[PDB]
Amino acid sequence: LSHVQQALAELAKPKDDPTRKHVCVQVAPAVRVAIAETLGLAPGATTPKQLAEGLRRLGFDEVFDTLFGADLTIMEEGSELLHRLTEHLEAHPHSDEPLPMFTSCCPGWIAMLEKSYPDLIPYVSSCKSPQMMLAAMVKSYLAEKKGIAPKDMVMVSIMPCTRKQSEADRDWFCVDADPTLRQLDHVITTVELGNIFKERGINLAELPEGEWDNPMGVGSGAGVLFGTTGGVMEAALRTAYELFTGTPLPRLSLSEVRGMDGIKETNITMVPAPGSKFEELLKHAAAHGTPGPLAWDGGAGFTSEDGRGGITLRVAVANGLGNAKKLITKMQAGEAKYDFVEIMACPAGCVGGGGQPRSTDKAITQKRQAALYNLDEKSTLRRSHENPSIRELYDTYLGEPLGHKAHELLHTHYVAGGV
Ligand code: SF4
Ligand SMILES: [As]
Ligand SMILES: [Cl-]
Ligand SMILES: [Cl-]
Repeated sequence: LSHVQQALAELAKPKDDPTRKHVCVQVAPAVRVAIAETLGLAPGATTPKQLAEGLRRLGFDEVFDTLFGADLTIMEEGSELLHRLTEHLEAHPHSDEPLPMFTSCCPGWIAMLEKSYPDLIPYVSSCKSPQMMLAAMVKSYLAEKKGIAPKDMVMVSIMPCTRKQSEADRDWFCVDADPTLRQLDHVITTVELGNIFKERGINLAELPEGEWDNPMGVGSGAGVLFGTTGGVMEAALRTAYELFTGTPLPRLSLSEVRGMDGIKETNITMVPAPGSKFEELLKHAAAHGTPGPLAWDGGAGFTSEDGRGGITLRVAVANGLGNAKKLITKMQAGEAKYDFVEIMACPAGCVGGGGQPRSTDKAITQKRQAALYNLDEKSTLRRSHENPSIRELYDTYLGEPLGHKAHELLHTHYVAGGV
Protein backbone atom coordinates (compact mmCIF):
# COMPACT_ATOMS: atom_id res chain seq x y z
CA LEU A 1 0.00 0.00 0.00
CA SER A 2 1.12 3.58 -0.78
CA HIS A 3 1.68 6.02 2.13
CA VAL A 4 -1.48 7.95 1.12
CA GLN A 5 -3.50 4.63 1.39
CA GLN A 6 -1.91 3.83 4.77
CA ALA A 7 -2.64 7.26 6.07
CA LEU A 8 -6.33 7.26 4.75
CA ALA A 9 -6.90 3.78 6.35
CA GLU A 10 -5.79 5.08 9.77
CA LEU A 11 -8.05 8.09 9.26
CA ALA A 12 -11.14 6.06 8.29
CA LYS A 13 -11.42 4.32 11.66
CA PRO A 14 -14.18 5.37 14.08
CA LYS A 15 -13.04 7.06 17.27
CA ASP A 16 -14.46 4.06 19.12
CA ASP A 17 -12.44 1.36 17.26
CA PRO A 18 -9.97 -0.03 19.90
CA THR A 19 -7.21 -0.06 17.25
CA ARG A 20 -7.66 3.69 16.44
CA LYS A 21 -4.46 5.68 16.49
CA HIS A 22 -4.07 9.32 17.36
CA VAL A 23 -3.31 10.88 13.99
CA CYS A 24 -1.27 14.19 13.92
CA VAL A 25 -0.72 16.26 10.53
CA GLN A 26 1.87 18.93 9.76
CA VAL A 27 1.66 21.34 6.84
CA ALA A 28 4.47 23.16 5.03
CA PRO A 29 3.89 26.77 3.92
CA ALA A 30 4.54 25.99 0.27
CA VAL A 31 1.60 23.57 0.42
CA ARG A 32 -0.76 26.13 1.94
CA VAL A 33 -0.04 28.63 -0.83
CA ALA A 34 -0.29 26.16 -3.78
CA ILE A 35 -3.19 23.91 -2.73
CA ALA A 36 -5.75 26.34 -4.18
CA GLU A 37 -4.37 25.59 -7.67
CA THR A 38 -5.66 22.01 -7.25
CA LEU A 39 -9.15 23.56 -7.56
CA GLY A 40 -8.11 25.68 -10.53
CA LEU A 41 -7.69 28.92 -8.53
CA ALA A 42 -4.74 31.24 -8.05
CA PRO A 43 -2.05 30.61 -5.45
CA GLY A 44 -3.20 31.84 -2.05
CA ALA A 45 -6.91 31.88 -2.93
CA THR A 46 -7.72 29.65 0.04
CA THR A 47 -6.74 30.71 3.56
CA PRO A 48 -4.56 28.77 5.93
CA LYS A 49 -7.50 28.03 8.26
CA GLN A 50 -9.70 26.81 5.44
CA LEU A 51 -7.00 24.23 4.90
CA ALA A 52 -6.89 23.36 8.60
CA GLU A 53 -10.68 22.86 8.51
CA GLY A 54 -10.33 20.50 5.46
CA LEU A 55 -7.69 18.39 7.20
CA ARG A 56 -9.80 18.24 10.30
CA ARG A 57 -12.65 16.89 8.13
CA LEU A 58 -10.45 14.03 6.80
CA GLY A 59 -10.25 12.98 10.54
CA PHE A 60 -6.88 14.28 11.72
CA ASP A 61 -6.90 14.77 15.53
CA GLU A 62 -4.24 17.55 15.35
CA VAL A 63 -3.30 19.94 12.70
CA PHE A 64 0.09 21.54 13.03
CA ASP A 65 2.09 24.15 11.14
CA THR A 66 5.53 23.07 10.10
CA LEU A 67 6.70 26.65 10.92
CA PHE A 68 6.87 25.46 14.56
CA GLY A 69 9.48 22.90 13.49
CA ALA A 70 11.20 25.67 11.50
CA ASP A 71 11.45 27.68 14.70
CA LEU A 72 13.32 24.73 16.31
CA THR A 73 15.55 24.45 13.30
CA ILE A 74 16.39 28.18 13.57
CA MET A 75 17.29 27.81 17.23
CA GLU A 76 19.59 24.91 16.60
CA GLU A 77 21.25 26.07 13.39
CA GLY A 78 21.70 29.63 14.55
CA SER A 79 23.58 28.43 17.69
CA GLU A 80 25.44 25.91 15.55
CA LEU A 81 26.71 28.58 13.12
CA LEU A 82 27.70 30.86 16.06
CA HIS A 83 29.45 27.96 17.87
CA ARG A 84 31.58 27.07 14.80
CA LEU A 85 32.41 30.74 14.24
CA THR A 86 33.44 31.15 17.87
CA GLU A 87 35.71 27.96 17.74
CA HIS A 88 37.25 29.37 14.49
CA LEU A 89 37.90 32.79 16.06
CA GLU A 90 39.57 31.30 19.12
CA ALA A 91 41.79 29.27 16.65
CA HIS A 92 40.65 25.94 18.27
CA PRO A 93 38.30 24.63 15.67
CA HIS A 94 36.95 21.07 16.32
CA SER A 95 37.80 18.73 13.43
CA ASP A 96 34.23 17.43 13.15
CA GLU A 97 32.87 21.04 13.00
CA PRO A 98 34.75 22.97 10.26
CA LEU A 99 33.72 26.04 8.32
CA PRO A 100 32.38 26.60 5.91
CA MET A 101 29.01 25.32 7.04
CA PHE A 102 26.34 24.01 4.67
CA THR A 103 22.61 23.72 5.49
CA SER A 104 20.83 20.38 5.65
CA CYS A 105 17.09 20.85 5.15
CA CYS A 106 16.97 19.67 1.51
CA PRO A 107 17.03 15.85 1.07
CA GLY A 108 18.06 16.27 -2.51
CA TRP A 109 21.25 17.94 -1.42
CA ILE A 110 21.76 15.31 1.30
CA ALA A 111 21.53 12.41 -1.16
CA MET A 112 24.05 14.06 -3.45
CA LEU A 113 26.26 14.88 -0.48
CA GLU A 114 26.38 11.28 0.69
CA LYS A 115 26.68 9.69 -2.74
CA SER A 116 29.09 12.01 -4.56
CA TYR A 117 30.56 14.30 -1.83
CA PRO A 118 31.35 12.18 1.21
CA ASP A 119 34.48 14.30 2.12
CA LEU A 120 32.18 17.29 2.69
CA ILE A 121 30.03 15.53 5.24
CA PRO A 122 31.79 17.24 8.27
CA TYR A 123 30.93 20.70 6.84
CA VAL A 124 27.18 20.04 6.82
CA SER A 125 24.96 21.14 9.70
CA SER A 126 23.90 18.34 11.99
CA CYS A 127 20.32 19.81 12.30
CA LYS A 128 17.36 17.77 11.22
CA SER A 129 14.86 19.53 8.86
CA PRO A 130 11.79 21.38 10.15
CA GLN A 131 9.45 18.48 9.46
CA MET A 132 11.75 16.06 11.33
CA MET A 133 12.25 18.29 14.31
CA LEU A 134 8.52 18.73 14.71
CA ALA A 135 7.91 14.99 14.32
CA ALA A 136 10.58 14.08 16.90
CA MET A 137 8.99 16.58 19.33
CA VAL A 138 5.37 15.39 19.06
CA LYS A 139 6.34 11.71 19.54
CA SER A 140 8.42 12.50 22.65
CA TYR A 141 7.32 15.69 24.39
CA LEU A 142 3.65 15.80 23.35
CA ALA A 143 3.04 12.05 23.62
CA GLU A 144 4.34 12.20 27.18
CA LYS A 145 2.34 15.33 27.95
CA LYS A 146 -0.91 13.67 26.82
CA GLY A 147 -0.28 10.21 28.35
CA ILE A 148 -0.33 8.72 24.84
CA ALA A 149 2.18 5.92 24.03
CA PRO A 150 4.22 6.91 20.91
CA LYS A 151 3.20 3.62 19.25
CA ASP A 152 -0.42 4.86 19.27
CA MET A 153 0.45 8.01 17.27
CA VAL A 154 0.70 8.47 13.52
CA MET A 155 2.28 11.53 11.97
CA VAL A 156 1.65 12.69 8.41
CA SER A 157 3.40 15.62 6.71
CA ILE A 158 1.98 17.54 3.76
CA MET A 159 4.96 18.65 1.68
CA PRO A 160 5.66 20.24 -1.68
CA CYS A 161 8.32 17.73 -2.31
CA THR A 162 8.71 14.20 -3.63
CA ARG A 163 11.91 13.56 -1.59
CA LYS A 164 10.67 14.27 1.91
CA GLN A 165 9.43 10.70 2.35
CA SER A 166 13.01 9.48 1.78
CA GLU A 167 14.14 11.97 4.49
CA ALA A 168 11.55 10.57 6.90
CA ASP A 169 12.63 7.01 6.13
CA ARG A 170 16.27 7.39 7.25
CA ASP A 171 16.74 4.54 9.72
CA TRP A 172 17.57 6.27 13.01
CA PHE A 173 14.23 8.19 12.96
CA CYS A 174 13.22 5.76 15.02
CA VAL A 175 11.58 6.23 18.39
CA ASP A 176 13.35 4.61 21.36
CA ALA A 177 15.63 2.18 19.57
CA ASP A 178 13.28 0.36 17.20
CA PRO A 179 13.20 1.23 13.52
CA THR A 180 9.61 0.18 13.53
CA LEU A 181 8.30 3.23 15.36
CA ARG A 182 9.14 6.10 13.01
CA GLN A 183 9.09 9.75 14.08
CA LEU A 184 7.37 10.61 10.79
CA ASP A 185 5.25 7.94 9.17
CA HIS A 186 3.80 9.38 5.96
CA VAL A 187 4.47 12.18 3.58
CA ILE A 188 1.78 13.35 1.26
CA THR A 189 2.36 15.90 -1.48
CA THR A 190 0.32 18.98 -2.30
CA VAL A 191 -1.24 17.42 -5.35
CA GLU A 192 -2.06 14.14 -3.52
CA LEU A 193 -3.79 16.09 -0.79
CA GLY A 194 -5.64 18.23 -3.40
CA ASN A 195 -6.76 14.94 -5.01
CA ILE A 196 -7.97 13.46 -1.76
CA PHE A 197 -10.12 16.59 -1.19
CA LYS A 198 -11.58 16.44 -4.70
CA GLU A 199 -12.47 12.71 -4.47
CA ARG A 200 -14.48 13.41 -1.27
CA GLY A 201 -16.27 16.49 -2.63
CA ILE A 202 -14.42 18.86 -0.26
CA ASN A 203 -13.95 22.32 -1.79
CA LEU A 204 -11.52 24.22 0.34
CA ALA A 205 -12.52 27.57 -1.06
CA GLU A 206 -15.93 27.17 0.49
CA LEU A 207 -15.13 25.76 3.94
CA PRO A 208 -15.39 27.85 7.08
CA GLU A 209 -12.27 28.97 8.88
CA GLY A 210 -10.94 26.21 11.19
CA GLU A 211 -8.09 26.26 13.69
CA TRP A 212 -4.50 25.02 14.16
CA ASP A 213 -3.22 23.11 17.17
CA ASN A 214 -0.16 23.97 19.18
CA PRO A 215 2.46 21.25 19.28
CA MET A 216 2.95 22.06 23.00
CA GLY A 217 -0.61 20.80 23.63
CA VAL A 218 -1.88 23.90 25.55
CA GLY A 219 -2.77 27.41 24.46
CA SER A 220 -4.61 28.32 21.25
CA GLY A 221 -3.32 28.68 17.68
CA ALA A 222 -0.30 27.31 15.92
CA GLY A 223 2.27 27.97 18.61
CA VAL A 224 4.20 30.37 16.23
CA LEU A 225 4.06 34.21 16.70
CA PHE A 226 2.75 36.71 14.04
CA GLY A 227 5.32 37.81 11.38
CA THR A 228 8.11 36.42 9.18
CA THR A 229 11.67 35.23 9.67
CA GLY A 230 12.78 35.25 6.00
CA GLY A 231 13.27 31.49 6.22
CA VAL A 232 15.56 29.17 8.22
CA MET A 233 18.89 30.26 6.66
CA GLU A 234 18.27 33.93 7.17
CA ALA A 235 16.85 33.52 10.69
CA ALA A 236 19.89 31.37 11.64
CA LEU A 237 22.24 34.12 10.47
CA ARG A 238 20.14 36.70 12.29
CA THR A 239 20.48 34.63 15.46
CA ALA A 240 24.23 34.55 15.22
CA TYR A 241 24.53 38.14 14.02
CA GLU A 242 22.48 39.63 16.78
CA LEU A 243 24.35 37.80 19.59
CA PHE A 244 27.71 38.72 18.00
CA THR A 245 27.02 42.44 17.35
CA GLY A 246 24.14 43.38 19.68
CA THR A 247 22.34 44.99 16.77
CA PRO A 248 19.46 43.95 14.54
CA LEU A 249 19.94 42.15 11.24
CA PRO A 250 17.48 43.52 8.69
CA ARG A 251 15.82 41.48 5.94
CA LEU A 252 18.49 40.26 3.55
CA SER A 253 18.60 41.04 -0.17
CA LEU A 254 20.72 38.47 -1.93
CA SER A 255 22.42 39.46 -5.23
CA GLU A 256 23.25 37.21 -8.25
CA VAL A 257 26.84 36.08 -8.57
CA ARG A 258 28.30 36.74 -11.96
CA GLY A 259 29.70 33.85 -13.94
CA MET A 260 27.64 31.27 -11.99
CA ASP A 261 24.13 30.13 -12.68
CA GLY A 262 21.68 29.71 -9.81
CA ILE A 263 23.92 31.19 -7.12
CA LYS A 264 23.15 34.26 -5.04
CA GLU A 265 25.22 35.79 -2.26
CA THR A 266 25.63 38.42 0.39
CA ASN A 267 28.44 39.76 2.62
CA ILE A 268 27.43 40.69 6.16
CA THR A 269 29.81 42.82 8.11
CA MET A 270 30.02 42.17 11.85
CA VAL A 271 31.55 44.32 14.65
CA PRO A 272 31.36 42.55 17.90
CA ALA A 273 29.32 44.11 20.75
CA PRO A 274 31.37 46.29 23.08
CA GLY A 275 32.44 44.41 26.28
CA SER A 276 31.62 41.02 24.71
CA LYS A 277 33.73 37.84 24.47
CA PHE A 278 33.58 38.17 20.70
CA GLU A 279 35.38 41.47 20.98
CA GLU A 280 38.19 39.79 23.08
CA LEU A 281 38.74 36.90 20.57
CA LEU A 282 39.03 39.42 17.75
CA LYS A 283 41.66 41.45 19.76
CA HIS A 284 43.82 38.48 20.97
CA ALA A 285 47.04 36.86 14.77
CA ALA A 286 47.35 33.12 14.08
CA ALA A 287 43.64 32.43 13.31
CA HIS A 288 47.85 28.92 7.92
CA GLY A 289 48.29 25.18 7.20
CA THR A 290 45.38 22.77 7.43
CA PRO A 291 43.59 19.75 5.95
CA GLY A 292 40.34 19.04 4.17
CA PRO A 293 38.79 19.61 0.77
CA LEU A 294 37.46 22.98 1.80
CA ALA A 295 40.14 24.77 3.70
CA TRP A 296 38.90 27.75 5.61
CA ASP A 297 41.05 30.84 4.77
CA GLY A 298 40.70 32.16 8.28
CA GLY A 299 37.83 34.57 7.66
CA ALA A 300 37.29 37.87 5.97
CA GLY A 301 38.59 40.22 8.71
CA PHE A 302 38.65 44.01 8.66
CA THR A 303 40.28 46.65 10.90
CA SER A 304 40.15 50.30 12.01
CA GLU A 305 42.98 52.74 13.08
CA ASP A 306 41.69 52.57 16.73
CA GLY A 307 41.16 48.78 16.90
CA ARG A 308 37.52 48.27 15.81
CA GLY A 309 37.99 44.78 14.48
CA GLY A 310 35.27 43.05 12.54
CA ILE A 311 34.69 40.01 10.39
CA THR A 312 32.52 39.68 7.26
CA LEU A 313 30.38 36.68 6.93
CA ARG A 314 30.27 35.51 3.32
CA VAL A 315 26.93 33.83 2.52
CA ALA A 316 25.86 31.94 -0.64
CA VAL A 317 22.66 30.38 -1.79
CA ALA A 318 22.55 27.72 -4.53
CA ASN A 319 19.63 26.39 -6.62
CA GLY A 320 19.68 23.55 -7.58
CA LEU A 321 21.97 20.52 -7.90
CA GLY A 322 23.89 21.05 -11.16
CA ASN A 323 24.61 24.63 -10.15
CA ALA A 324 25.62 23.52 -6.66
CA LYS A 325 28.18 21.12 -8.10
CA LYS A 326 29.78 24.10 -9.89
CA LEU A 327 29.92 26.15 -6.69
CA ILE A 328 31.57 23.30 -4.86
CA THR A 329 34.24 22.87 -7.57
CA LYS A 330 35.03 26.60 -7.29
CA MET A 331 35.00 26.58 -3.42
CA GLN A 332 37.47 23.64 -3.68
CA ALA A 333 39.89 25.49 -5.97
CA GLY A 334 39.78 28.61 -3.74
CA GLU A 335 37.86 30.82 -6.33
CA ALA A 336 34.59 31.23 -4.34
CA LYS A 337 35.01 31.98 -0.63
CA TYR A 338 31.92 31.38 1.53
CA ASP A 339 31.44 30.74 5.24
CA PHE A 340 27.78 29.66 5.15
CA VAL A 341 26.14 27.98 2.22
CA GLU A 342 22.56 26.89 1.49
CA ILE A 343 21.97 24.29 -1.26
CA MET A 344 18.38 23.55 -2.51
CA ALA A 345 17.80 20.92 -5.27
CA CYS A 346 14.83 22.75 -6.96
CA PRO A 347 15.63 25.79 -9.20
CA ALA A 348 12.86 27.86 -7.41
CA GLY A 349 13.03 26.27 -3.94
CA CYS A 350 10.20 24.50 -2.25
CA VAL A 351 7.49 26.60 -3.89
CA GLY A 352 8.62 24.87 -7.06
CA GLY A 353 8.89 21.36 -5.62
CA GLY A 354 8.11 18.37 -7.65
CA GLY A 355 5.03 17.68 -5.50
CA GLN A 356 3.43 21.00 -6.54
CA PRO A 357 0.67 21.48 -9.08
CA ARG A 358 1.62 22.07 -12.70
CA SER A 359 0.79 25.36 -14.36
CA THR A 360 1.27 26.93 -17.81
CA ASP A 361 2.13 30.23 -16.16
CA LYS A 362 5.96 30.63 -16.38
CA ALA A 363 5.74 32.85 -13.30
CA ILE A 364 3.68 30.51 -11.11
CA THR A 365 6.50 30.20 -8.54
CA GLN A 366 6.84 33.94 -8.10
CA LYS A 367 3.05 34.15 -7.50
CA ARG A 368 3.35 31.38 -4.90
CA GLN A 369 6.20 33.26 -3.20
CA ALA A 370 4.25 36.59 -3.13
CA ALA A 371 1.30 34.86 -1.43
CA LEU A 372 3.32 32.79 1.14
CA TYR A 373 2.73 35.48 3.72
CA ASN A 374 -0.19 37.82 4.27
CA LEU A 375 0.88 41.47 3.45
CA ASP A 376 0.86 42.62 7.18
CA GLU A 377 3.06 39.71 8.33
CA LYS A 378 5.81 40.55 5.76
CA SER A 379 6.46 43.84 7.53
CA THR A 380 6.82 42.28 10.98
CA LEU A 381 10.08 40.56 11.58
CA ARG A 382 9.99 37.79 14.11
CA ARG A 383 12.62 35.86 16.01
CA SER A 384 12.33 32.23 17.09
CA HIS A 385 13.98 32.71 20.47
CA GLU A 386 11.20 35.05 21.45
CA ASN A 387 8.45 32.41 20.82
CA PRO A 388 6.98 31.60 24.22
CA SER A 389 6.13 28.00 23.12
CA ILE A 390 9.81 27.45 22.01
CA ARG A 391 11.12 28.94 25.26
CA GLU A 392 8.86 26.74 27.38
CA LEU A 393 9.95 23.68 25.38
CA TYR A 394 13.66 24.51 26.06
CA ASP A 395 13.23 25.58 29.69
CA THR A 396 11.21 22.50 30.84
CA TYR A 397 12.26 19.75 28.54
CA LEU A 398 15.44 20.28 26.42
CA GLY A 399 17.93 22.51 28.37
CA GLU A 400 20.08 24.49 25.93
CA PRO A 401 20.31 24.55 22.18
CA LEU A 402 23.15 22.22 21.06
CA GLY A 403 23.01 20.53 24.46
CA HIS A 404 22.67 16.89 25.10
CA LYS A 405 18.87 16.47 24.92
CA ALA A 406 18.55 18.74 21.93
CA HIS A 407 21.22 16.79 20.15
CA GLU A 408 19.58 13.44 20.80
CA LEU A 409 16.21 14.75 19.66
CA LEU A 410 16.89 17.35 16.99
CA HIS A 411 20.25 16.42 15.39
CA THR A 412 21.39 13.73 12.97
CA HIS A 413 24.38 12.44 11.01
CA TYR A 414 25.27 11.53 7.41
CA VAL A 415 26.64 8.36 5.93
CA ALA A 416 29.29 8.14 3.18
CA GLY A 417 27.80 6.40 0.13
CA GLY A 418 24.21 7.08 1.17
CA VAL A 419 21.43 4.83 2.49
S1 SF4 B 1 13.41 22.57 -2.08
FE1 SF4 B 1 12.74 21.45 -3.77
S2 SF4 B 1 14.10 19.88 -3.28
FE2 SF4 B 1 14.80 21.01 -1.61
S3 SF4 B 1 13.29 20.11 -0.38
FE3 SF4 B 1 11.90 21.67 -0.85
S4 SF4 B 1 11.22 20.57 -2.54
FE4 SF4 B 1 12.57 18.98 -2.06
AS1 LIG C 1 33.43 21.31 18.63
CL1 LIG D 1 17.94 14.01 4.47
CL1 LIG E 1 11.05 20.25 6.27
